[PDB]
Amino acid sequence: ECSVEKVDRQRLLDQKGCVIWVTGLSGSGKSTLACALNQMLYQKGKLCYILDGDNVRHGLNRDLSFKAEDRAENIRRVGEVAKLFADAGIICIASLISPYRTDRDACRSLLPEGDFVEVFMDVPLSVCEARDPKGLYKLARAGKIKGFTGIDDPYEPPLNCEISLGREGGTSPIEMAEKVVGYLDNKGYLQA
Amino acid sequence: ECSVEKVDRQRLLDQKGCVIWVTGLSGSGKSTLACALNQMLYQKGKLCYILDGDNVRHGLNRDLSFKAEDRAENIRRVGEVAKLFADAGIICIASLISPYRTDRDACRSLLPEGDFVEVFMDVPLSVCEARDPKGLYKLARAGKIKGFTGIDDPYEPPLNCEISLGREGGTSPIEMAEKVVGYLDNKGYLQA
Ligand SMILES: Nc1ncnc2c1ncn2[C@@H]1O[C@H](COP(=O)(O)OS(=O)(=O)O)[C@@H](O)[C@H]1O
Ligand SMILES: Nc1ncnc2c1ncn2[C@@H]1O[C@H](COP(=O)(O)OS(=O)(=O)O)[C@@H](O)[C@H]1O
Repeated sequence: ECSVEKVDRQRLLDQKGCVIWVTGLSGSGKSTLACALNQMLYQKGKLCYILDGDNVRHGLNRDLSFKAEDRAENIRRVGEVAKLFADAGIICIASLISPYRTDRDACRSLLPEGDFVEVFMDVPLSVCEARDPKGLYKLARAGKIKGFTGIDDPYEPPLNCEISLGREGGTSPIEMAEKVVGYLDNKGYLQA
Repeated sequence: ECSVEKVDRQRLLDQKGCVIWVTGLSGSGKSTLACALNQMLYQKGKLCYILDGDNVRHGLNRDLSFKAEDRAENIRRVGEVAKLFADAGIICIASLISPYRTDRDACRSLLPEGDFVEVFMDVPLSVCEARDPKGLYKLARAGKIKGFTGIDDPYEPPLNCEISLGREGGTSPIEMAEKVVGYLDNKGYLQA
């Protein structure tokens, strides 16, 4: 143990470290929400870092597939990394499909109460598939991708998340980010 | 890709993200060097974070043993995590025995040239064993620990590290940290 503590890092950054865990089907707007939130927090002088499922999967998790056991390990490792970022005082935004409740719950358990903010992109499959920005649903339908979440692999929504976004429609990435920032501000995470 | 870039995070923190990779036998002073450096950088208003072999091994790497293949994975994952910290703009201090050259070299390869500073605690086994602060060498001699680095498992020193510390003796953790801080300062890593 070193003399420099988490509260020292928070004092330096004037914010509190935490994990914003963004979960949802492909196409539910996780990544655009993460980017909008990051931009908004940056402009307020707060330091964020995004752990994106796809990106981490080309580095730390390059060894993992999409078999259920590998998704569990993917989520577990991201959870541990996010905890480290939080301990460093960073507002860490994890954005992964993260389809299994038990695995997201395990990530929550790694952190002190209040430090893990589960954010659900509450968007139905039909809307996600109509967007299909990356053509993944198209690929899954054409049979190229087996066991695609929402098609032939399960997504289990959060039963008690802190924030639920996107259900209404005609709500923008920026408006949704504003809701998250408002929540963080009220919970006291935006000042030491 | 989000609009907020690494240079934006560096601008916010007034420093450059990097990996300070501290390697050496058990008892060579890695952890006291890491703590002294962290304290010193904190007092200068710079944000550091220490990834310590033992600690990470109770979380992210809780699944790994000390078999050579598991040490390789331990090092590989820490290298990827340290890269993320560097990308976040943090001065990331990795402090692991990290005994194999090929594995440390692989971590170096993950980063742009200049962003990985390999620091060797150049302290002979005999001095490390005389210190034996945690009683590990005692345990290895008594046979409790098989394949202990330096005893019955190999340590391969860096052939071309940026900084080599501790060989003289009567050099303190703080004096050694000062040398590292001087190097970082001169390389420009302590300002945006
Ligand atoms: N079978 C699949 N299901 C979902 N995503 C997949 C699949 N195969 C490849 N991918 C890709 O992997 C990305 C999702 O990765 P993650 O967010 O990390 O998933 S997770 O389920 O393990 O949390 C998708 O954007 C997509 O690009
Ligand atoms: N066989 C071993 N060799 C070295 N360290 C061990 C061994 N077994 C347990 N340990 C513990 O693990 C710590 C070292 O872990 P690491 O720094 O992560 O090692 S590394 O070789 O894989 O990089 C030691 O401080 C010690 O507490």
